[PDB]
Amino acid sequence: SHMSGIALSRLAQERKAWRKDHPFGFVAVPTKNPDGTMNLMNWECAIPGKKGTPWEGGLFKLRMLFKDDYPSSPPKCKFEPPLFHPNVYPSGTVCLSILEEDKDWRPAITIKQILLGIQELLNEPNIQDPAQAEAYTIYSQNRVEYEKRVRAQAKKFAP
Amino acid sequence: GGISEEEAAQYDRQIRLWGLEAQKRLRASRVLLVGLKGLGAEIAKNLILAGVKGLTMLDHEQVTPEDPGAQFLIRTGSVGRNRAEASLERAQNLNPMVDVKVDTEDIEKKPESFFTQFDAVCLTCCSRDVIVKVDQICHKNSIKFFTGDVFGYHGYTFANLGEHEFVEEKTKTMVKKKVVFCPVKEALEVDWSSEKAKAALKRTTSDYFLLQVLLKFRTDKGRDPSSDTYEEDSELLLQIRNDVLDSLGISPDLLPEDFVRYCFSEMAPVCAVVGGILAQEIVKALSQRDPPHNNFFFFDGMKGNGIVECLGP
Amino acid sequence: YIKLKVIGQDSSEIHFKVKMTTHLKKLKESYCQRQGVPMNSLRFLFEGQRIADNHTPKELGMEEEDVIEVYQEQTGG
Amino acid sequence: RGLPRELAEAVAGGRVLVVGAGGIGCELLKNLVLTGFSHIDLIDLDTIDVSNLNRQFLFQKKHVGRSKAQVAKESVLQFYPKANIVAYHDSIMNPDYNVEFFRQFILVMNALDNRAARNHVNRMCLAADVPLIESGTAGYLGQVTTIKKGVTECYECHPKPTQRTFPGCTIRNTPSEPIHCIVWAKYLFNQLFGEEDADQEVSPDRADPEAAWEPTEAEARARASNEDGDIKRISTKEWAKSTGYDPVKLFTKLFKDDIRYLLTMDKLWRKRKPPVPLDWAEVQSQGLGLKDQQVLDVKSYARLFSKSIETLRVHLAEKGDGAELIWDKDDPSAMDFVTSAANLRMHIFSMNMKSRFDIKSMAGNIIPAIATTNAVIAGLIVLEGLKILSGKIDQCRTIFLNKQPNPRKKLLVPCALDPPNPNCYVCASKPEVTVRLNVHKVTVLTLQDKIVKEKFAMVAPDVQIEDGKGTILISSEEGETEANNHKKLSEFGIRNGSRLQADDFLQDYTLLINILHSEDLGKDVEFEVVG
Ligand SMILES: Nc1ncnc2c1ncn2[C@@H]1O[C@H](COP(=O)(O)O)[C@@H](O)[C@H]1O
Ligand SMILES: [Zn+2]
Repeated sequence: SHMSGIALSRLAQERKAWRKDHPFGFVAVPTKNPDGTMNLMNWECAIPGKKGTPWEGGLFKLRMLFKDDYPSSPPKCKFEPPLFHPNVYPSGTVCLSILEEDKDWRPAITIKQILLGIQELLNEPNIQDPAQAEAYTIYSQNRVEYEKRVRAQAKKFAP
Repeated sequence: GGISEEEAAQYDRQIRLWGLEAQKRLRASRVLLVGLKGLGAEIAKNLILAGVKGLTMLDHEQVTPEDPGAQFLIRTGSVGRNRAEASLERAQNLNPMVDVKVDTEDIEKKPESFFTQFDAVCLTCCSRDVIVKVDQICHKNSIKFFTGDVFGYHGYTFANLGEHEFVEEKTKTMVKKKVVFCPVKEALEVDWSSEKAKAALKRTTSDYFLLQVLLKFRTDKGRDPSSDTYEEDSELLLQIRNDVLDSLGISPDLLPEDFVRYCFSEMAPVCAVVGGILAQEIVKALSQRDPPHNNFFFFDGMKGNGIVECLGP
Repeated sequence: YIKLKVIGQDSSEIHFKVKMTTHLKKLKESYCQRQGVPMNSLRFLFEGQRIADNHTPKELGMEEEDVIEVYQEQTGG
Repeated sequence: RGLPRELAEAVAGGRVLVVGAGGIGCELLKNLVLTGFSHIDLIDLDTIDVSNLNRQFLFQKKHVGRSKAQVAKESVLQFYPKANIVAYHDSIMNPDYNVEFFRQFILVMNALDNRAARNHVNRMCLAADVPLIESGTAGYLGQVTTIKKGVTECYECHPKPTQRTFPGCTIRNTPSEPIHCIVWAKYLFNQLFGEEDADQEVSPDRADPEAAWEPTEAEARARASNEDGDIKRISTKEWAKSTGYDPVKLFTKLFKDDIRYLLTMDKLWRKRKPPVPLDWAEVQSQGLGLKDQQVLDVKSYARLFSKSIETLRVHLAEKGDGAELIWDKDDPSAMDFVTSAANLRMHIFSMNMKSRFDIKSMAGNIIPAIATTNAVIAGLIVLEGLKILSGKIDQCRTIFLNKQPNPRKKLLVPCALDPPNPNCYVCASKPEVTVRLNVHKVTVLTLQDKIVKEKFAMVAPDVQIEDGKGTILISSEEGETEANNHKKLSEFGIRNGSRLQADDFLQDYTLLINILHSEDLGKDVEFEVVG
C-alpha cells in the first residue's frame, strides 16, 4: 500500500478532476479502509451499460488497483464480480490494449479515458485476443445466445 | 565441479556475476600482499572475501602510536605488535576457506624463489626502488604485479600483467584477447620529448606527476608526508615538484601549487575506493576474465575522477 | 544525416542515424525502446554535459561518427 | 586525522543515519567509523543469510539468523569500542521514524536495494530538510548522488519504475518469453497456496476435474448445462484443497486441461505456435557446472513438481490455522515448485527449459554483487558526506562507476548536480504551518471545522494523512467521510510528528500541517498554532 509521492499526487489530482466533471452514470470513488478512511490506491468503480446496446440498464462494478509505479504503469482493473465477456478473464481481470504499458498505455491518459475505454470494449469486443474461451466460443459460434446471456447479465446487475 | 555446496551457497552472488569457471580460477590462486596499512587492509579484505586460495600478508613494521586508533583489522590495544600478526585473526575470520598466512620478514631480504609460489604480487607503501626490483622479479618469473598507494584525497593503481590473455563477453560470446603491459621502469620514465609525447602530456592527467613527486619524496625522506610536519613537508614537496618536473623538461605549472593540501595522511574513503579498484583488477587478472584496465589508474577524491592511463609504451 | 554512436556502461555499442535539425528526444526514446528500459532511468550526456530533450546536434556541434555516453541508475546493493 | 579541525568537530559532534546494513551498508559503516564519526544510527529489517557473506564482512557464518543491525554494531564495536552505534531491527517505512526522528540527523545515507524504501527515505529527508546521499550498486556498476531540498534534484524529480509489470493476458494466455512462464509459476504458487488475489489467478476457473475439450462442437449442450457465470466458476484453489493437493490431478489440470482450454481460442493461435498439452502418463512412460545449473528433462521436472506439491501440502497442513504460504526464493520447496512449473510451461509453449540457477536468478530478481563495488561506492558516499558537512555542497557531484573506462579515459564519471524540477510535486515548496494540540482529546470534526475550515480559511477542504499509503481522513464530499467525524485523531494513527496534507477545491490551495502532541494546553483552547 506504500505508494510513491508522484503516484499519490497524481491520484489526488485525478480524484479532483473526476469529482469536478465526470460522465453521467459512471462512478469512480476510492475504496474505504477498515479503519474508516479512504484509500487512494484502491478505487471502487462502476460502469453503466451503453444505451441501445444489450448491456444497457446494468451497472457493472469494477475495481481499480494502482501500484507505486503509477502513472508509469497502468492500473490493474477487474470486474467484481467477474462478468461474461470474451475479453474478461474468468478471474475478473479485463484485458485491454490501453491497460498495458507495452501495447497502448501512456502515462498521460486519465482514469476517465480508461473507464470510457472499458465501457467501449464492453459494448463491442475484439476477437483477435480473447480471454475467456467460453464467452469467445459462444460469441464466435452463434451471436444470438451471446446477446441473450449479455441481456440476462445486464438485468442481473441492474441497480 | 570441485566447488562444494557451502562454497556455492556463500559465493552465489559473485558466481552469478563472473561465472563458476572464473570462481574456480580464483580458488586456485595465491596472492602476496605487502604493507598491511589501510589500503593493504582494504585489499586483503576484498581478496579474502573474493575467495582466493590463499593470501600471504607481509609487513615488517609494528603498530605505532601515530597510527589511527581504529584500523578495521588490528584490535585496540595492539600497539607494538606486528601489523600482519595483528590483522591475521580478523583477516582469517573474514573467510574460513581462505588460507591467510603472515610473513614478518622485510620485502627487500626476500629471495627470488620466495615470489615463485604466488601468481599475483601486490605492493603497498613501498619505495620506488623496491617497486622496480619486485616488478622485475615478477616479470622474470611470469607473475602478475600490482602496486598502489593512497595519499590524502589522491590514490593510484599500477598493474604489470606482462602478456595477458583473457576472455571478454562479445557485444553481439566468449572471445579471446591479448594485451601487453610494460614494466615500472618504463611507465615511470616515459619520455616527453616527442610530438606524440607532447600531445599525450596535454591529454595526461596531472596525478601522474603528483605520483612521481610523492615517490621522490618517499625515496628522499624515507617516509610518506605527515600532518604533524605540514609546513616542512609542504616546502619539501614544492621543491621536489619543481626539481622533478624540471628534470623531465616539463613546466611545473601544470601541477597546481595547492596540491600540497590534498596529499597528506591516509583517508578511509580513499583507501576503500582505491583498494576496491585494485582488488577488482587483481581478481580480473587472476580469473583471466574481462579486460584489465591499462597499466595506471588515478583517483582524485576532491574532484571525484577515476582516470585510467596507459603510459610506458 | 549524421551517424551517432551510443555506448552504455557495459560498452554496448549501438549505432544511430539522426538528422541535423531534429531534436535528440527522438534518439532517447528510440534507445529506451530498443534497450527495454524507460528513458527516465537512463541519462545521456555529451562530453560530460547532460543532453536535454530540446537539444539538437547543431547546438552541441556533433560530427560524423560521434560517441554518446548513457548511464543507467542502479537499484540494488 | 587528516581532516581540518572544523570538519573534525563537525563529524565528531554530528549524528548520522545509515539505512540498510547490507554489503554497501557494512562498508559505509566501517568507513564512517574509521573517518571519525561517533554517533551513527543503523536500521535494517533483514537477517544474515549465507549468501550475504560474499559482500558483507561484518557478518560471519556464526551470525546466520541474527539481526543485521545488531551484529553489525557488535562487529564495529570489536575494533572500535568508542563508537556510539544505535541499531534498529525494523523497517524504515515504520511510522515510528517520522520527521521528528529524521530531524536529529545532520546527514542521512541510503544503503537500500529497493525503490520503495528509497522513495520513502527521500520523502522523509525532504520533509525534515536533512541532506541525503543516495547510492546504488548492481554488479560492476554503481553511482552516488546527493539530494538536498531546494538545491538539487530529489529521487522523484525523474521518476523510475519500482518493478516490471506484465500484461494480464500475456502471462496466462500467450507467453512468449521464459520470464513469462516464471512469473506464471510464481502466481500459480500464490494462487494454490498463498492469500487471495484475483491478479495472481493464472489458472482459469471452471468445472475442474473432468477433462473436457471441443466446446465449439458441444456448445449447445454446454450452454444448456451452464448459466451466465458458468456455475459460479468453481475456484481452482478450493478444488485443489478439496482433492487433497494430489500431484497427478493438479498436473493434469494445469498442464493438460488448461492448455486444451487455451487451444479452444483458435483466433489468437493463428500467428503464433499453439501450445502442446502434456499428459502425465505419457510423460512418465516416455522414459559440468553446479548441480543447480543443469537442465533436466520434462520427466524429471514433472517428478520435481509432484515432490514439491507434496512437500508444500505437508507444510500447509502443519501450519497453524491453515495460514497461507508466502513464496520465498530461499525456500527449497517453493523454489522447486516454481522451477518445475516454469520449466513445464516453457516446454508446453515450445521454449528452452531453464536450469534452477536461472529460474532463481529471474524469479527472485537476484542482483549480482561483489565486495569491491560496494567498497568503492561506500568510499564515494563518505567522501560526498565529508564535502556536505564542510559547506562544500556546490562541489558535490553525481559520480558513476563504470566497468570499463569511457572514451574519455574515466573509470569514475562525476556529473554536476541538476537543479530541482519545478514541476516535481514532491520537492516543491508548500506552506508548512504547524499546530500543537491534544491528539487523544480532539475529534476529526474539530480538526476539519475549528482549525482548518476557519483557522486556515478553507471553504471545502479535504485532508489526507501523508503516511505514504495515500489515506485521506476528511473528504470534501458531503456524504463520504462523515462516519468518522466523532472519532478521535489518535484512532487513525495520528501522533506527535505526524503530518497531514490539506487541499481545497474552491480555494485551489494546499497546506501542510504538522501535529505536535501536548497534554498541557489549558481548558480555554484545544489547539494552538506554532509560529
Ligand atoms: N525499508 C527497507 N526496505 C528494504 N530493505 C531494507 C530496508 N531497510 C533496510 N534494508 C536492508 O538494506 C539492505 C540493502 O540490500 P543490499 O544492498 O543488497 O544488502 C538489505 O540488507 C535490506 O534488508
Ligand atoms: Zn523533486
